[PDB]
Amino acid sequence: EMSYELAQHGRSTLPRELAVYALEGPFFFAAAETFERVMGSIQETPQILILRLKWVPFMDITGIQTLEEMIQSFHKRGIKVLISGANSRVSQKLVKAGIVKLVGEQNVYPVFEGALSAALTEIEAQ
Amino acid sequence: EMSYELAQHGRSTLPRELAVYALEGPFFFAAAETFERVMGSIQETPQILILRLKWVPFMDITGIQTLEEMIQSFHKRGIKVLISGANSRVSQKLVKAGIVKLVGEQNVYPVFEGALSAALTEIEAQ
Amino acid sequence: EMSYELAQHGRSTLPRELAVYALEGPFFFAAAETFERVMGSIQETPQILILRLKWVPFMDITGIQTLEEMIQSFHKRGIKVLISGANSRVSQKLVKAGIVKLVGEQNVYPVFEGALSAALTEIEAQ
Amino acid sequence: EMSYELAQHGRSTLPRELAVYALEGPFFFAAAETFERVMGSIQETPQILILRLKWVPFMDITGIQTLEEMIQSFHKRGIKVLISGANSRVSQKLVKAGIVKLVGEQNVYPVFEGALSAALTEIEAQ
Amino acid sequence: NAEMSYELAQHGRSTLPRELAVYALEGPFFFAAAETFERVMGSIQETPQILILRLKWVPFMDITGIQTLEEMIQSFHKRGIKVLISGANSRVSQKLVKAGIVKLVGEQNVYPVFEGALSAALTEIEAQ
Amino acid sequence: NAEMSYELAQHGRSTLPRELAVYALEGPFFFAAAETFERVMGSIQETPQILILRLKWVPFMDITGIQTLEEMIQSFHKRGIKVLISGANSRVSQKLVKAGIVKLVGEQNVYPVFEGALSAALTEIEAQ
Amino acid sequence: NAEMSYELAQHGRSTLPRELAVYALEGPFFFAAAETFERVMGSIQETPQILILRLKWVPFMDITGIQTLEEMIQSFHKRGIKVLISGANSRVSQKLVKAGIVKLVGEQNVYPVFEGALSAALTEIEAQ
Amino acid sequence: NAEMSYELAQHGRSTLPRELAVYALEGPFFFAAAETFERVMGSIQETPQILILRLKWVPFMDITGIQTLEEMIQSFHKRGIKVLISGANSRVSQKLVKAGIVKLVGEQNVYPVFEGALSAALTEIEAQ
Repeated sequence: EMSYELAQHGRSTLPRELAVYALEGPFFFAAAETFERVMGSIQETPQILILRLKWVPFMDITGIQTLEEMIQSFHKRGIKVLISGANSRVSQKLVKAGIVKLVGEQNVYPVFEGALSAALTEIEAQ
Repeated sequence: EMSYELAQHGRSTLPRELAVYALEGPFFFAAAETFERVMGSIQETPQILILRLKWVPFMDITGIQTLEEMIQSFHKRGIKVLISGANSRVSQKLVKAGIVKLVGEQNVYPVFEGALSAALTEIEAQ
Repeated sequence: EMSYELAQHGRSTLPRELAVYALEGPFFFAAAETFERVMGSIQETPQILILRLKWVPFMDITGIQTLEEMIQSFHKRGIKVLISGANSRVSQKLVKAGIVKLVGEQNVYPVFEGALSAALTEIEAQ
Repeated sequence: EMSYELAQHGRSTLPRELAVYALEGPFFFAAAETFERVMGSIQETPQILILRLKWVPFMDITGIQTLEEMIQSFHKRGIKVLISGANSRVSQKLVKAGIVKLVGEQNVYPVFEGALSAALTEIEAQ
Repeated sequence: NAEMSYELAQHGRSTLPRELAVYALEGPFFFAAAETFERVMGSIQETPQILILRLKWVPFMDITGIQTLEEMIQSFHKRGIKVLISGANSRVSQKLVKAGIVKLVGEQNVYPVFEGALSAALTEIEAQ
Repeated sequence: NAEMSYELAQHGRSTLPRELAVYALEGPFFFAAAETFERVMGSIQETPQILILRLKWVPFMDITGIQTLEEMIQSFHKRGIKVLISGANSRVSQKLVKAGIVKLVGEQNVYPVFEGALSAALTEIEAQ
Repeated sequence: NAEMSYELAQHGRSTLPRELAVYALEGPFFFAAAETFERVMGSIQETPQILILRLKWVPFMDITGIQTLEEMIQSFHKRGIKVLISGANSRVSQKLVKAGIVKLVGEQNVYPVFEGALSAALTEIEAQ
Repeated sequence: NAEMSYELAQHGRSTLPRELAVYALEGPFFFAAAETFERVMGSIQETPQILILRLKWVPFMDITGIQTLEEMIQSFHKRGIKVLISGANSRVSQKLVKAGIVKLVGEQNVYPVFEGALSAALTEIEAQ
């Protein structure tokens, strides 16, 4: 939960440097497309984006290439991307596809709370 | 509830001058984009729009800049915008981001019924 | 139910001449926009379209002008449009807005089954 | 279930050659449009796509022509398309519309598990 | 229920008549619900002439659900309640036949669709 | 419940006062829920002065639900609890009148909308 | 349940055979449901040869759920019912082992996935 | 529950330890659920050392829910179970104080958020 981790860091709201986005379900294409557009369209971008993968039951090559394109459009704007919540099958697929390599193994988290904690800590050390 | 407040004002339907829109969830981007397009596209615009924020659990800088852009496109068409239902965290974020300043502190309401009552009253005083 | 009325007419499937579309919820804008595009884009169009309004809790001037535009794009392709399921408040708004006049009072039905029955009968008398 | 069939084939994840897409509900137009765009936009395409029709209660001529266009855009990229889960009414409509002819009668499956099994087997025989 | 709304209007009504009751089994594990409704039907002073049992939300039935349903219908029959069944899916439809449920209520009282059952019930009540 | 939130604030409160309780019948087969709440109301040491029964989620009522509701309200009245009804749809509203439920609670205690009932309850409690 | 549909067809059936029953624990607080099903199984005249307990919707288990589940399975075993378990998540799977539930039903009767359990049950019933 | 997953891992566990149980009141009309869980807790041979009652899904409480909750906690205390409360919303939080529930469980045992309660419970169990 966002509430608990924010409070452990003396916060009530998400800091400006941090954004969170959840992949809709297995067919996150429409929603991913729009968010990519928003990210490329807004004046100011966050330092860190957490992509929540909890609601993704599986991924085929269409999801993989979509997510790959999505992360690259974030990186090119200086956004560090963290991944959280992939089930055990999607976790395997992300390694297999080179997505873990793409974000960095140290940026993939089994659970959202781990990613949020690490994001808040990185932001504070600054 | 819309029914109760309409009836307190001797009404069964929303008056032509009043529109209501609810932000989808935390990722209201797609839906906000379409409504912005509709608002800019229709011949006649309402005098007052109430944006319901009840279903928004948090907002990052991407939501903030989206909502900011959205409200500005409404203002430029002469639409007065009211905000309702922000939870206690989103309420803080809206102040922090300058969105409360943008709509006017007197146009932000803890609960939908307060905003609807005040909208119906403003419309009637005319 | 579609099953019961189809069977009363000796049918198992919707006849080619008949289409059915349901307005998403109060903010049917995105979905209405896409269906308008589909209707204008496909080679063959149905003779009769039933628009189901059951899931529409209220309508403001933005919904009204959207729905108005939508119905006009259908009429210009020779599509007869029926409306069904409007609650008692939306029913009033549709009269008020001139939408009942636009489709014809005889084409508005309190309940989906009435509209479907009348559509199947009109199609058969041919 | 995907888990059981994958395991019967000695697998934990969907093979790269196989994609799965589910038609949203009766008004799958928006989502079908986006996926068509994705399929035509990505560098690498799967060998086999399974379209799940379980959540489609009925289809009119608008859905039919949409789905027809969708499948043709897949075929032109060398994608073999399987259909699964059509209820007994939609099953009839698909024959009636020439969609079963279009994908091949041997590529239509009453239930998702049948389609997935047959897809995994075809992929392995290679 | 708009299906109910339409059939009522066809028969000149806006409300369910006193003689008719409608009950839905929800999900395959309707046991707790069946039990309470059986209790109410035995407990209330005034019983309906016809009960419609909607089975649309029952995806399968094993022997436990079958005996539960049998017992439930038996309780209604002993109070003089005529029971109609509607909306069994294709496989539950076959189970109902094989297990003697259709026999118990009568072939003429089993309806593929709720609206057929409600239409037939409203017609029977008017003729009485 | 933001409807509750707004009415409480109008009356200077943030919480429901001790004298007021709210209960919702959920779905047309509220029997099991009715039964347990009847039990609690008989079992607890301290009863509220006013109970609001929200009927918004009740799409129709047959004779079984009516007698269930009658019995439930009778149990509350014998403990001195004043019962308000709110949110009956258009057809349930007519049933309530025809079956003697409105008679049982009083015409002045039936409210088309929850917020009217809650407003009236908060006002009555303040005057006491 | 299409998973059920597919396995039935593989075995030449369209309906669940009389010898097989399926029950799902829904959510971590399955106690009230467990209780009623235990009651039905003790109450019905004819019991199935095999029961599958689906645990897919059970996200965690504490000692209260464990003893509830133990007791439930014990009631089924005394009526001669062979119990299969399917779909425990990764952590509930470890709990089941640690608490003696797997011991109670047998290792060979615990299935990662419902379809494996149903396949195995249909095969065992055919061999009998 | 990923919140549970994360806290367990922080403490080196994958499963809830035997000493800890978690129960959630779902919706404002938790009476039937409260009743059954009270029954189970009295019925099982082995009780947990700590129970967390999650109140996140409870939007308001009237006097009936309060006395129901009081009674429930009293039953747990007499079996030696330490009770923690978590997730009361802002108004339920004030009700709990005003009605003597916080007094009943102890101020130090009431947690704004489930994760704080679970962290504190896992720490207390380790120290024992």
